[PDB]
Amino acid sequence: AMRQCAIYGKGGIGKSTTTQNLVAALAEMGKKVMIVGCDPKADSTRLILHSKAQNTIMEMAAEAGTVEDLELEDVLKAGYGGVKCVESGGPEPGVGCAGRGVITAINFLEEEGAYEDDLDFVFYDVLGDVVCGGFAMPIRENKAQEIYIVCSGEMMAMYAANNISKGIVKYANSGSVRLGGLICNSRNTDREDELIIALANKLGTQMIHFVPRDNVVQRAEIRRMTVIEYDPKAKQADEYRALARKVVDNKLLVIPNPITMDELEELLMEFGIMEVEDESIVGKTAEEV
Amino acid sequence: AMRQCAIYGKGGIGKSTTTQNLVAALAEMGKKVMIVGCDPKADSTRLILHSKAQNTIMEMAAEAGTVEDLELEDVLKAGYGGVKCVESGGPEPGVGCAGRGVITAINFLEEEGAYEDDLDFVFYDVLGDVVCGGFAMPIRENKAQEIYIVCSGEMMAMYAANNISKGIVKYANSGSVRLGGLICNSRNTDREDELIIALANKLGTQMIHFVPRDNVVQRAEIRRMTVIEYDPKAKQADEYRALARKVVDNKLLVIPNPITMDELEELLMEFGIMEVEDESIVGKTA
Ligand code: SF4
Repeated sequence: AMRQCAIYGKGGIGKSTTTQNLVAALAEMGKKVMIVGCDPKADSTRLILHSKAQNTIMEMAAEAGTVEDLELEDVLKAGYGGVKCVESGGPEPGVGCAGRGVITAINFLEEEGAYEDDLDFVFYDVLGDVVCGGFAMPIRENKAQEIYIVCSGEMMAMYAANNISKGIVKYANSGSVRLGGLICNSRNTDREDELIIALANKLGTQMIHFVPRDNVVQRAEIRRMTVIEYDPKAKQADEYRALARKVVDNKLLVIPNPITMDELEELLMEFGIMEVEDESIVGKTAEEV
Repeated sequence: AMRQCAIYGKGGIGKSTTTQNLVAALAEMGKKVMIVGCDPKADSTRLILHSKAQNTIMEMAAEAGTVEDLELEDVLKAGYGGVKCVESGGPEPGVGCAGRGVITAINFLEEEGAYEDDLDFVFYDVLGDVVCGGFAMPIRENKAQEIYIVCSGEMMAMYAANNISKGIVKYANSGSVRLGGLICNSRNTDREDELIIALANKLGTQMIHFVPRDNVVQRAEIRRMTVIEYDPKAKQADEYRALARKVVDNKLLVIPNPITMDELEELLMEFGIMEVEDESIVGKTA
């Protein structure tokens, strides 16, 4: 039926551009999609709308002052490929939980049954810098069944992926939340792909795709658009089509096996990212040794 | 008497390293300091203690049933310069507020009288990727009055400073929590110091110090130590000493003026970070 997915990832590594280019490729495939951005900043839909920034629910839930009031023309703007783009926004720093913007928006959308109105895929675009009750909501309430984690060969990105996995673990029984795989957004780090493949193996999942750096992304980004609509004949455009088809045809939805800090640091060390500590010189000043 | 401070800032920009290096310089300087780490990850004290990972109040609380049994000598360890250290810890990922461990830590350190046993400064090392719940707690409950924000010449690091600054405004009349300045953790970017001086001035504050990048930092860190303890003669040791002195003499404690995204983007464009929006080029790439 309609598939509900979520792309989780640490911020600062192009996750949203990947989510958006991913959904664009899906749209070109003739798939009906909707993006629910769950990022406070709200950049999960600009590339699809060619906008500077989309209006969030929170912002215009402070205009009419009451949670439910905004047919979808002011709140749910459809853009490229028929992809419906929505933004949750977040509350003011210090005003209740920041996941209030998320928890709000779904109910509101389930109230307009936007989920039932001709849809094949829904992708919540969520940040994983903090995996707390607020941001794990889509998972917790069983709102997102297929999770895909965007990460890079870096400590925090991999730490964030492990924590998202822990949160998937926690709810794998109460509902049907499952990890579809890891998406590595290359940051031009050596053995990055092999590091993520390794992490995929350890977590007991798969690195469903390696997204390369290709300046046509930054190029199309400036255009406030995806690499797909920009130049569908770009070599990078094919990487999204590939990822997209693996997502569509993904049978592998697992319950992850998180690793310990040692295992992670272990991984990071054998791939040349983290320095191996020399036990002897620990706590010795530069003059002593 | 004791000054309760907190270093706020987004993750991944070298904040905990800057905090421990500043605290070591303070201790080298003769000051009696306590660091209360508040990052669920718990990495705010290892350089002071030359440790693998300090056991967090949360990990322990989960052991002897609850936080009532916990002993203070098991929670608070002292290291270089006599600096005392504690790690709040945090709940398991996805279960409740990620930053709640602070409430548990503060309440315990309170009952145990930790704050009256010879302390000149307390520094909560708090994350600021989001400013809500347990993260905003030291501000909300008036637990730290002097806030210093670590940031760099990057969009997200700047955005977090602004939201943290927003959090301070919100609790203005709530207590005496004020912003004491921005600390720039250089990322070896062009005109980075200028960029932060620009934002601090826009905020109604000061860039209290620009921390340069320097390999001596990693050389000290690989040994689980601060630059002050590892190489006191280093140029970088003086930088942390300068910061320490200015923080100690700081008198500028204000209620910040949160800028807008457009202003943010203005500083970034203006300083060689973001590019000016071309326009014929938008909407219909080719
Ligand atoms: S649960 Fe998360 S979103 Fe909510 S207040 Fe806590 S840290 Fe913030």
